[PDB]
Amino acid sequence: TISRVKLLDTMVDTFLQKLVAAGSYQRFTDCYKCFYQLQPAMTQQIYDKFIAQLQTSIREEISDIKEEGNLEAVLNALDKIVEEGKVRKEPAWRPSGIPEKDLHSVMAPYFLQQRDTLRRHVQKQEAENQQLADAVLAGRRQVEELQLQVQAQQQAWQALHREQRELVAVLRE
Amino acid sequence: PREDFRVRCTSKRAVTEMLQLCGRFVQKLGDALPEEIREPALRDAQWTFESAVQENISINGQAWQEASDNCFMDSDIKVLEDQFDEIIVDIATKRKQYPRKILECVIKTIKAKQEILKQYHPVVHPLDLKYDPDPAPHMENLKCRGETVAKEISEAMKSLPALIEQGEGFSQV
Amino acid sequence: SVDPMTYEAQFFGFTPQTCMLRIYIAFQDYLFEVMQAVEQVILKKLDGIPDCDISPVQIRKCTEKFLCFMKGHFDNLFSKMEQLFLQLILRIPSNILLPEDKCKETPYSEEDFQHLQKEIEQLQEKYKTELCTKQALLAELEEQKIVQAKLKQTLTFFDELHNVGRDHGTSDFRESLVSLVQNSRKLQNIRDNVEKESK
Amino acid sequence: LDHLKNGYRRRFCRPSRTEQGQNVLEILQDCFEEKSLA
Amino acid sequence: GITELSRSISVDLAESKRLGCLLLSSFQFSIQKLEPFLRDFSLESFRAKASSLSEELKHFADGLETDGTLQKCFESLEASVAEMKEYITKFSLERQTWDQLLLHYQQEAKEILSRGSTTYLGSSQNEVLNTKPDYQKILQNQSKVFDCMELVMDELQGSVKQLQAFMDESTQCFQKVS
Repeated sequence: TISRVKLLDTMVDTFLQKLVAAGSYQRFTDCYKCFYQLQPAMTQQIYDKFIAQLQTSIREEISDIKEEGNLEAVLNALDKIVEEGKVRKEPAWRPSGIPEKDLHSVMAPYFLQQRDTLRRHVQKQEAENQQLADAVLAGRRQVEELQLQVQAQQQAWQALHREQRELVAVLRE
Repeated sequence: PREDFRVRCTSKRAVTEMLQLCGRFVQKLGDALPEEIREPALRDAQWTFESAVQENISINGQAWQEASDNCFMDSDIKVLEDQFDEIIVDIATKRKQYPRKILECVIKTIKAKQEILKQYHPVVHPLDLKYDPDPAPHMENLKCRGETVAKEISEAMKSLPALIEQGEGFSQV
Repeated sequence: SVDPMTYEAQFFGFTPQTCMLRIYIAFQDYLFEVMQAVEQVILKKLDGIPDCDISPVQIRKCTEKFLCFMKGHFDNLFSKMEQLFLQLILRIPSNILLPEDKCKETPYSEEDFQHLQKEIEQLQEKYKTELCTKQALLAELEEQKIVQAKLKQTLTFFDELHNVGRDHGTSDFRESLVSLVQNSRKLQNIRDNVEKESK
Repeated sequence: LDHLKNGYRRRFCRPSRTEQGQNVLEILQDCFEEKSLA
Repeated sequence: GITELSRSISVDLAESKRLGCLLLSSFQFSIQKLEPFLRDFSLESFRAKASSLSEELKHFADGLETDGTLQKCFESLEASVAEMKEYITKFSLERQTWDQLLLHYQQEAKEILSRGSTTYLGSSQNEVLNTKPDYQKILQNQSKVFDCMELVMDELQGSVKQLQAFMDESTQCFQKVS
C-alpha cells in the first residue's frame, strides 16, 4: 500500500542513483584524460556541476510531468479505486469489442423501469375499465327491464280494446 | 510449364548480403583486362552476374523485383505507432463518454414519450348524438282526457242499473 | 505481445507507452544538454592555456566517447525503469473495474432487450387503447342515464294515469267495461222484451 | 553530438504481469541490476 | 534465355547446395557474357584468372555452405506489426460503430422531442363496446308508444259516446210509457 507517487519518486531516485553510479568519476576521467593531467580539481568541479545539474534537471522534468495534467491527483485517484475495489480478486469486466452489448447493458435498467411503469399504468386502466364496464352492463339490464315494464303497462291499456269491441257489438241490432 | 526451378529462399536480405560478399571475386576478375574498358566491363559483369543470380532465384513464389522484404525502417514504425496511439486514445474516449451521452439522449426520449403519453389523457371522444325530446304538452291532455272518460264511465255504470230498474219495473204490473 | 492497453489509457487519457516516449525524449535531450554544457565550458576554459592547444576536435571526440557510454547505461536503465513504470503505475490491475462502466458488469442479452423494447411499444399502444376505452364506456354510461330517465318518465306517466283513473270511480277500465257491457246486454235484453209486450 | 537513438519502439516485444508480491520494494531493486556491462 | 540458368542443375541436393551451384553458374554466365567484346593472346591470359578464382569461388561457396551464412537464406517484428495493423482496423470499425450508434440516438431524441409539437381494436372490454343497443331507437319507440296511447284513448272516448247515445235513447224510450 504505497502511494503511486512514492513509487514514482523511488523509480526516479533509484534511476539517478544508478546513473550517477554508472557515471563514475573514474569513467569521466579515464576518457577525459588529456584534461585530467592539468588541474585535477577543475575537472572535479566540472563533473560535479555536470552530475548535479543533470540529476536536478531530470528530477525537475518528472516534477514537471507530475504537474502536467494533475497527475498526482490522477494517481491518487487510482490508489483510491484500487483500495476501494481490492475485494474482488476476480478478473474485472474488460470492455468487449461489441459496443451494442455494453450500451444495452447500461441501458437495460432504464428500460426495465419504463416497462414496469407502463405495466402498472395499463393494469390500473385495465381494472378501471373492468369495473366501469360492469356498471355499463348493470345500466343496460336496468334500461331493458324498464322497457319491458313500459311495454307491459302499454299492452295493459291496449287490452280493453276488445272490451270496446264487444261493447259496440251488443249495442247494434 | 514446370516452374519454381529457382531456389526458394524465405529472405531477401541474406541473398543481398552473401551476394555483396561474393562480389569481390568478379571484382578481382578485372585484373586480366585492359584498363581502357575495365571499369564499364566490370560494371557490366557485376550487373549481369547478380542479375543472373536474381532471375534464377525466387523468394516465396515471387520474383526478385516483385517480392517485398520484411525489413521495416524507423519511419514506418513511427507513423504506424502514431496512428495506432491515435486510435487507442480515440476508442478509449468513445468507450468512456459515449455511453453517457447516448444515455442522456435515451433517458430524454423515454420521459419524452411518457410526457406525450400523459398529454393524451384528454382523449375526449364525444359520442352521445342522442335524439329530440317530446315533453308533456299533450301528456297532461291525455291525463285529463282519461279523467273525463274515467268519471264518464263511472257515472254511466251508476245510471245504467237505474235504467234496468225502470225496465224490469214495467215488465210485470 | 503488442498490448494496446485500451483500458489503461481509458482512465488516463493517453497510452502509457506514449507518455514513456515523451519522458525518454525529455531525459535524453537533458543528457545531451549537460553534455553541451561540459563541452562548451571546457572549450571556453581552453582559450586560457599556456603551452600548446590540446584541442579542439580532440577535446570533442572524447565528449562523444563519454556520451556513447552514457547513452548505453542511460538507455538500459531507462528501459528497465520504464518496465517498472508500466508494471507498478499506469496499470489497471484487472482486479479493479473503473466507475465509468460500473453497470456493464452484468450483461443483458439482446433477445431480452429487443423483447423488452417491443413490449414497451406494445404496452404504450395498449394503454393508449385502454384510455379511449374508458372514455367510450364513460360516454355510453353518461348517455345511458338519459334513456333511463326517459323510460322512468313514461312509466311515471302511466302510474299517474292509473292514479287519475283510480280517482273518479274506475281504477282500471277492464272490470268496468266488462261490467258495462253485461248490464247493457241485459238492458237490451229487457228492451226487446218490453217492445214485444207493448204491441 | 546530435547522434542518438531515435526510434524507441513503443509496444514491441516485452512480457506482462503482479499481484500480492511482498510489497514490491524487492521488485524495485530486482528490476534493476539485470543484464549490462560497461 | 537467362532463366535457363535456373533449371540447369541439381534438383535432389536440397536447396542450399543448389543456391551455391547457381552462384557458380551465374559467375560463369557473366564471364561468358563479357567475352564477345574484346578488342585486344589476350584471350588466353584471361582463363588463367577466370578458372582460378572460379575455383576459389567454388571453395568459398563450399566453405560457407557449412558455417551457416549461406543456409541463412532459408529462414518477431513483422508479427507484432501485423497484429498492430489488425488492431488498428478493428478499432477503426469499432470507432465507426460508436459514432453511428451515437448519432442514431441523438437524432432519435431530437426527433421524438420535436415530434409531439410540430374504442380501439384489441381492447380489454372489446366485447362490451361492441354490444351497444340503439338508444335513439328506444326514444323513437316511446315517441310512437305515446301515439298508440292517444289513439286507444280516442277509441275509448268514441265508445263512451257510442254508449251515451244508447243510454239517452233508452232513458227517453222508457219515459214514453205515459
